[PDB]
Amino acid sequence: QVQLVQSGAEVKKPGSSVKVSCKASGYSFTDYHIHWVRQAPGQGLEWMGVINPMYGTTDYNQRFKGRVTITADESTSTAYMELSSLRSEDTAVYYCARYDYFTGTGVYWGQGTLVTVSSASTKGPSVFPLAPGTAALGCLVKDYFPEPVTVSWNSGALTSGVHTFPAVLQSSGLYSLSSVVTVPSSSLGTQTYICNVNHKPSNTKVDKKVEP
Amino acid sequence: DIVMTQTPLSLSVTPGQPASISCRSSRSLVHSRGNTYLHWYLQKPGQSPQLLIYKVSNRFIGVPDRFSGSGSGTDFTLKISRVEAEDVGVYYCSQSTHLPFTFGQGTKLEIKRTVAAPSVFIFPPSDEQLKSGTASVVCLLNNFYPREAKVQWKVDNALQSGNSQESVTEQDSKDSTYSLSSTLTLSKADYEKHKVYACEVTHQGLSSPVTKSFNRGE
Repeated sequence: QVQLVQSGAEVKKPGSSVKVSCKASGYSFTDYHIHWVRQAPGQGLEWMGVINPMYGTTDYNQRFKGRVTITADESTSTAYMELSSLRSEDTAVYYCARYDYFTGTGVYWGQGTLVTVSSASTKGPSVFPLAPGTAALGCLVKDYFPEPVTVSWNSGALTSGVHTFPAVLQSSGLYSLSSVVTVPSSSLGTQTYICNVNHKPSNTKVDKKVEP
Repeated sequence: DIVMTQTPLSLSVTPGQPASISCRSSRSLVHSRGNTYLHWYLQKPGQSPQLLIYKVSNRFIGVPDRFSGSGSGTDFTLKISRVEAEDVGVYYCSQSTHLPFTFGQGTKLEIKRTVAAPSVFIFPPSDEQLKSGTASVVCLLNNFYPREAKVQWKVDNALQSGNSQESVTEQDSKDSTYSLSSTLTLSKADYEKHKVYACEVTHQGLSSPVTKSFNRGE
């Protein structure tokens, strides 16, 4: 199947440079153009540029004024996007998309990479249980930076009735979020309700047991 | 650069009813004979944009006949006949005729389902968190409609202000409801000064406010 897998999220100091990778698989890499499109939080889609990996030829959106460099490596089937002189305005989810001439557009997209342009240090989250007919339980994921944190239930198995709330920025300048799961009472003793938290910028991986 | 004007910016739609989104470009998107590079994407919350329609009216793999695109030159329209729960998300129109490629500002599609009352749950802070010197009390409002709701924190029947934060999920793709969390943050010391922690929920789907509470120590 056609898949574009991007590199992990990260905080970058203002003025510095970030390089985002995009690993393509399930097709012949040099046959298709790879485009880069960004999305500032709560905002729209902004096209940044293109590379033809067959020739290494590029086209960039003029507004970036040479800050963008898109490259490709056929040995690894990996396209990269480098954005220099990082502005607080460059805080966005960066996407790579595979374009083709039968549609004329981006069909297969990567999962996106949130690059946060801040001066604040990387902080790993603390994870706490939200212990309980129909029952509710969850996980409080507190004091992390930057965004995002991903949460899964029962080692990545459960997804039905799983509400992972958007994070809130605290007065402290640290994020916090909760993940809840509306399960039955009978099942509370049967299955060990594991909350799997992952914060890719700090390599934290936490599995906290939620028991009454 | 070609400006893509999408209208309306938001839309509320009843299940089984049609919807229509319009895109207008600053210049013609005609590339050559039989080729207009105007596409439509749906982006469901926290997901990547997914192609629905390319080149004005072509439907992508798996895209149902309910989604139809039309138009020509500078004026185009996406139409959904029989809007379903799964159609919630943000719609974007795209042009790939002239560089730089441009997108519409997006159109948020919200479903207008029946009134659904929230199921309220309260969670006390964990002993493990208390060891850190802070207490987070959480109140969960699960699967409700509409989004509007009032959450009041009461500690020993005293009404709280300025010490709580809320978060609301986007509309659910299956039941079209919302979920909300309210977090009351107190120091370990202040938390220990009280017995009853309660969360009062006001919502259109509730005849009288619903209260869920716990006694600290139990």
